[PDB]
Amino acid sequence: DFHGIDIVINHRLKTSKTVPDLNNCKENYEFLIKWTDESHLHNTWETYESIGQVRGLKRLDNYCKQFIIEDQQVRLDPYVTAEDIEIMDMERERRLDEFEEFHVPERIIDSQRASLEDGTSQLQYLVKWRRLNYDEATWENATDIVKLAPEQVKHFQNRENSKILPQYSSNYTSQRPRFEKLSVQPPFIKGGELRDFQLTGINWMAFLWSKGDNGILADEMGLGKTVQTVAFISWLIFARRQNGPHIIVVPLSTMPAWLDTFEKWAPDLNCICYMGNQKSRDTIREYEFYTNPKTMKFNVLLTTYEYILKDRAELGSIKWQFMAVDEAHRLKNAESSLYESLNSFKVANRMLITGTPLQNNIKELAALVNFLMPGRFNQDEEQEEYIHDLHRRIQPFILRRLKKDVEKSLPSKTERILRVELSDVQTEYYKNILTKNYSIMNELKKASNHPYLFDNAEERVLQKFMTRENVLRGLIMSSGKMVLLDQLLTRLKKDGHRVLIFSQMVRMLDILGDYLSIKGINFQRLDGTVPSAQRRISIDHFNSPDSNDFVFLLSTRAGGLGINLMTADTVVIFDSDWNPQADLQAMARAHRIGQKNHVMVYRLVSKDTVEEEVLERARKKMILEYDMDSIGESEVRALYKAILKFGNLKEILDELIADGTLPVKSFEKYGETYDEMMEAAKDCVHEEEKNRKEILEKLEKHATAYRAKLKSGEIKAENQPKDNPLTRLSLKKREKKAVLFNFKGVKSLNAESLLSRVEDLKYLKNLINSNYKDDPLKFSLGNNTPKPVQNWSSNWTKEEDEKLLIGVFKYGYGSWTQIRDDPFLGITDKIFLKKVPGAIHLGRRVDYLLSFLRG
DNA sequence: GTCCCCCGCGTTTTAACCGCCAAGGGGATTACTCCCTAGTCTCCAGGCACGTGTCAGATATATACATCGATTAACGATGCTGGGCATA
DNA sequence: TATGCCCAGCATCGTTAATCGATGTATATATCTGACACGTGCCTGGAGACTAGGGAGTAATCCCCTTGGCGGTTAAAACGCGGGGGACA
Ligand SMILES: Nc1ncnc2c1ncn2[C@@H]1O[C@H](COP(=O)(O)OP(=O)(O)O)[C@@H](O)[C@H]1O
Ligand code: BEF
Repeated sequence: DFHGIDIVINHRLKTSKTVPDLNNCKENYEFLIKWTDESHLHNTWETYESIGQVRGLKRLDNYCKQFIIEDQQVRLDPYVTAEDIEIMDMERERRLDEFEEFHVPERIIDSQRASLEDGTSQLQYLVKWRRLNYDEATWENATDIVKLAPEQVKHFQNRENSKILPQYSSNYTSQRPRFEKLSVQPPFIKGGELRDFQLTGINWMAFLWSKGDNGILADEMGLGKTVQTVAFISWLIFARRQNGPHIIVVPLSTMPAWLDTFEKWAPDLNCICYMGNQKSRDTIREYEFYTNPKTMKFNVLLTTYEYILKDRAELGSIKWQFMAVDEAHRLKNAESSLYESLNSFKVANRMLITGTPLQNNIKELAALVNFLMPGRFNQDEEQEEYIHDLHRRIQPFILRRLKKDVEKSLPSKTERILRVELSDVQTEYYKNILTKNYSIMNELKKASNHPYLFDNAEERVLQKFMTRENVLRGLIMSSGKMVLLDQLLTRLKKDGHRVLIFSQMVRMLDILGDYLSIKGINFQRLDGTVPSAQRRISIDHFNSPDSNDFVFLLSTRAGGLGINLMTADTVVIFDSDWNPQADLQAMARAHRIGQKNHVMVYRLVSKDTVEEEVLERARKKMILEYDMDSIGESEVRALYKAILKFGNLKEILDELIADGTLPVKSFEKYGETYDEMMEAAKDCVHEEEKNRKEILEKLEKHATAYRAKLKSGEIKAENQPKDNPLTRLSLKKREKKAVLFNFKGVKSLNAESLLSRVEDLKYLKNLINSNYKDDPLKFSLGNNTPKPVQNWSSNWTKEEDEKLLIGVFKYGYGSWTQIRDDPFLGITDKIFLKKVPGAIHLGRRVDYLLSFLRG
């Protein structure tokens, strides 16, 4: 709640030497300081004497110290070169790129109208910013959000209008509907077009979904397995009416990719994922349900694997029906916490999208069999029968679509091995370790390709004297993979290719980080240490067509974790990571469909070592490649309110039923009840006129009979008789009754408001649609000025009359709960419940505006 | 910085120590026999692992009843305000 | 023509009644997990039964060791006095 210093944004000078001290930073430089408990849009250039003693001051002292050292490294040092200027100056634009992303929103979480100190109540939005966790979500008023990013406000209103709550979802658990194998594509792909095997896979998932069974999508990496999942979920929600919540577990590295693809292909569905640790959990819990002792405002989310094990009570207390997972190789063993954790969620159908090798161990395939079908089910001689029965037994429940059907638009594939010999350092480090001197088992396998893995190893090679070229010279010649890697790297640099290096050891990545940095090679690492905010900037920087990073380092599990590289084509592997097909899936992050200049792969096989035996063992595990017509009282009243709000409901009834008011009935019954209500209304008005005119005639006869006795002189003039036909006739002219009729128990139903409501709403639909159909925010009236206000505590002009009809045109009459919360009108502090703007007091004003426009 | 409880030291008072002799309880040795143990067999039922089963608590869950919160349609009485009718 | 007089006209205030929805409270039912008792099956580590032998019981004798009593010197414990130096605040 305190207004202290959070972080530092930018820095410059305030008043327009060898080393500026802190005093020069006080009386000579101003710094852009970001305050805590506040958005990044309130950054002010402050120093020390302008704010005084405030909470938090050491951060700016350390930042100013790094700025002093930076100034000592820009032009106040005789040892600086040329690349150091581009690096130190590159950090400036780097921090600017990491700070400008906090000013643009990305999502509006909630929208609660809070009161101020002057008594007014303004609607503030829970703004979510870009490249930031769910924390630090500040409330911003609706007076400047619509003036900066209207797409987030319009989409935020679209999430509330498109009511896809689970209470509207169908319940085909007792009987599945008739399924039809489609061939075309549904009009929901707004991103791009699809081929044939995508729609075939969708027809397979929906083909098996109608039978109450689950399958495994085992296609090739790159055939659009993510798009088929989003299209299958969207088609299942909007087709089979399955708007219920669907949990899709996605790793944290691929979560932003699935968010961008999900919003790019299906923008009509929200994608509120689950990230953070503590406060973000409170954000997801406060956004999950309402503060009451069951308001489902979500459906599709993304949960990381660790977030499942960390939070089992929050996710386990919610019902689910569909489960999707990318890279489902984590379920290799049936004795893990994730395997028993996913089986605890009461779901209905599952779907496994992965390509794990189900041939090296039977517990993997069997684990994937009993994972979705609990109950279903060695020697080399009986293996032909075991796979002869299990093969065709599992074929109807698996998709095996090879890449041979998509090679018509893909470049050729090739791979060349390279048996690299050892050197003298690898000989002494390969023989002298298992003797006497040390200076257990896996350390030899790790040191079978690079000696620099301990401590007493760099000073042993350096037999002379700080130098720089001698260290790198003694570093490249220590192993053959460095000399051959530098020669092949130079050969690829003579033409122009994007080369990748996949390594298992995390220390070798740092060794390459110290070797490639001296040679002037711009690159960026990617392992399991940096957070998503950094690796996402690195990958988004590598995907640029003008990127100068021709080398991009990865890892094994982190390298083949997810996402993809489109501009990469060359994949260099130091050694096999002790896993079959791990190299195929590792090259799958670069060798993809978007690549056009082919793919060249070099495997640095260590000759006469220990990795060739592991490679042979990996080849051994690779050769195996085998009531509807019933309308109750609440339906008559709710339908009557639907007529009072929307009028004619024979054209947008599908939108007036899915809102949650009208139950699931037949449209013909709504049409018949509507025709009977309107017909009985018109007939009741006609009878009301035929009888009312007769009553008026009787009051004219009795009134004349009273006047005949009044003009004679039989009535005293001292007291005027109030009980005469004249008074009851005058009160009959100003009668306080309406055309009422009881329809099927429901009493107090007016017929004039229905006809006049259809006329007013019809004149509004034809008036707005007959002039501005695709731009309702540009409708005008001209010179038609109605009567002024009657003592109102707010300014009201013609613009309020023009924008006031927009809310009635969109939401309808009587829906003042959405008009006061609409930021596209400007009447935020002009609609209340003591006060002048009332509910019916303004509605009758709208009726006066419509009656004024009709005349 | 103060006060009084220990050490050092001379003399007064008790009992430890050494020498001698006595007497008998109790420990040390021995011989014989007889109960109690290790050793050896057979047997299982005691015990170990595990599937199967209804009952403590705990968690909702469809259904019904009672009590408001708040909203909207309806009714009693106008207040200037607008649109026309008899007089300066 | 301007100024008081007749006839509507919506919004001002207040009050009644029907309705959707939230809150509180039962009430019999369908899961959830955690079992402790039983029967399933099997091992044999105990029980059961018998033998054989040598330890330990006891009894009968021995003689060493422990307790006792006594009296003479001769050091030791006991006492006090006095004042210094360590405890304690
Ligand atoms: N239907 C499609 N049409 C065109 N391109 C597609 C389609 N589906 C996927 N892609 C391409 O595939 C890339 C995404 O890869 P993706 O299939 O999501 O990886 P994964 O193997 O994790 O599913 C995108 O860059 C996109 O260009
Ligand atoms: F093969 Be995908 F990129 F997971």
